[PDB]
Amino acid sequence: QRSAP
Amino acid sequence: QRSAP
Amino acid sequence: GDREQLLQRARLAEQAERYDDMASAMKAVTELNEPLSNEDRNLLSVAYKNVVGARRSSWRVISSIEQKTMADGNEKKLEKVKAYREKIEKELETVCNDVLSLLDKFLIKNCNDFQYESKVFYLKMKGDYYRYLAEVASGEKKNSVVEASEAAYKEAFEISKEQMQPTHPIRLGLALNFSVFYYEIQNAPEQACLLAKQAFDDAIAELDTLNEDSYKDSTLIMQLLRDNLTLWTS
Amino acid sequence: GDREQLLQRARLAEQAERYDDMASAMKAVTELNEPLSNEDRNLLSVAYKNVVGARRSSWRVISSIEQKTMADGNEKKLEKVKAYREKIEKELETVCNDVLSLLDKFLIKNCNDFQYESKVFYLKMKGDYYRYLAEVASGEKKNSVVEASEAAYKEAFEISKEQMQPTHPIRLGLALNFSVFYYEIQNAPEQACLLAKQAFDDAIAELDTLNEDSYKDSTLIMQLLRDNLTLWTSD
Repeated sequence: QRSAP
Repeated sequence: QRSAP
Repeated sequence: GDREQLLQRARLAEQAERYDDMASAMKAVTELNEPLSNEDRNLLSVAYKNVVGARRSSWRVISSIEQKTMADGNEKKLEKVKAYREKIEKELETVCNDVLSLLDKFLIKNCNDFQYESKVFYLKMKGDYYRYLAEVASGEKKNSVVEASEAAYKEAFEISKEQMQPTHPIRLGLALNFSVFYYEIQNAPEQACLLAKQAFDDAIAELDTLNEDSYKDSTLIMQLLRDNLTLWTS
Repeated sequence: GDREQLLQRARLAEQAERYDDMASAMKAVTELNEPLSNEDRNLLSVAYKNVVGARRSSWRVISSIEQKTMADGNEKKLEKVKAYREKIEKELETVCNDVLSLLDKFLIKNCNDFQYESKVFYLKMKGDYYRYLAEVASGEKKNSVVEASEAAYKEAFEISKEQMQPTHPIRLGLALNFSVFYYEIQNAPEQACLLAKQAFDDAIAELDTLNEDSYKDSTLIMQLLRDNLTLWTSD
């Protein structure tokens, strides 16, 4: 469930 | 060069 | 002098992993009321990402304990965990307001009509930080921050679609984070998926207009769109 | 209670990775002027280990930049790096003095003569924290902290050799750190190795006195003694 780094 | 954890 | 003195300080704090010092420095740079470069802008964004990231990571862990403790029927202990969860919340909220204030008082206010790339960047960031408040807000306070986030993301996206190539990292990043807003904050997976799949497909379409200089960034973010998609759709 | 409210707080901070809050709470617990159990005492030690570790990690990184910058002949930049490296240094020293002050005002002062285990623990801690100061001190300030460190380690060691089995985790940990004190702070590798080899061989001799309840801690520290030994002796 990653968001933008 | 580790010391005691 | 003063500006380069703060930028220098910010870079040392980044190397030192002292992100609160990095954030005070970029806050002070922004408060000079002059525009940021891409580089300066990324320092601002890195500093606050990491500050607030540590608060959210902590909030999550204590929240998780609080829910297990409520479930267990442990009254005396729950009042202590809740107090601490709420202390961490106050720090988190402060970090987010501070950023959003900078976006309103300086960064977005000073963008020309034609500074499409800055406008997109700062609006995405407004969206992000209202979203971070939405992760922890409840009641009618929640509804306000939810709305503000969507309004910010929607505005940024309109502009990016018109003015940026689908393979541009700031666009893909915006897509990735807006899709997260819909999936997690709005509990609206169908919407989150089309948005993520649209941006992916759209980047796929125009791969031969990518300069080597950003093959790292844009494929990295594309990979994360597809992970979110496979995770969610199952 | 006030005291269980604080220990509760400490444990939450640990889980939340909020080590400055963990340290405030263990400081307050200590400042109650009553003795600490093993568990309490390990909370204190974890708290401050992580705080001061972060400052040391930062200090190393900035110090390293300072040396490259001096070597490059960059005067304007150096004054900036140096200022920050100094700011980090004041923080670090403050954490060390806070700890040392506790050891003196409360922890070591309230040990009975027969509290061999606690005395060894806090005296190794006093050694460790003066050693941290010595990592960053210079001039005559350096000599005083170097001496205080050795005096604390030496005293802990005499007690542990007499009162603790060579396989005991505190004793092995103490040996590991005192050997580091010699190697890095005193630039005395021959001394550092005998001490490390002694403590290792001595634990190897008495392995069938190790209760399973400690095999994890003591073998772990033994492994670390061997690493240091191989790393140092090649050189």
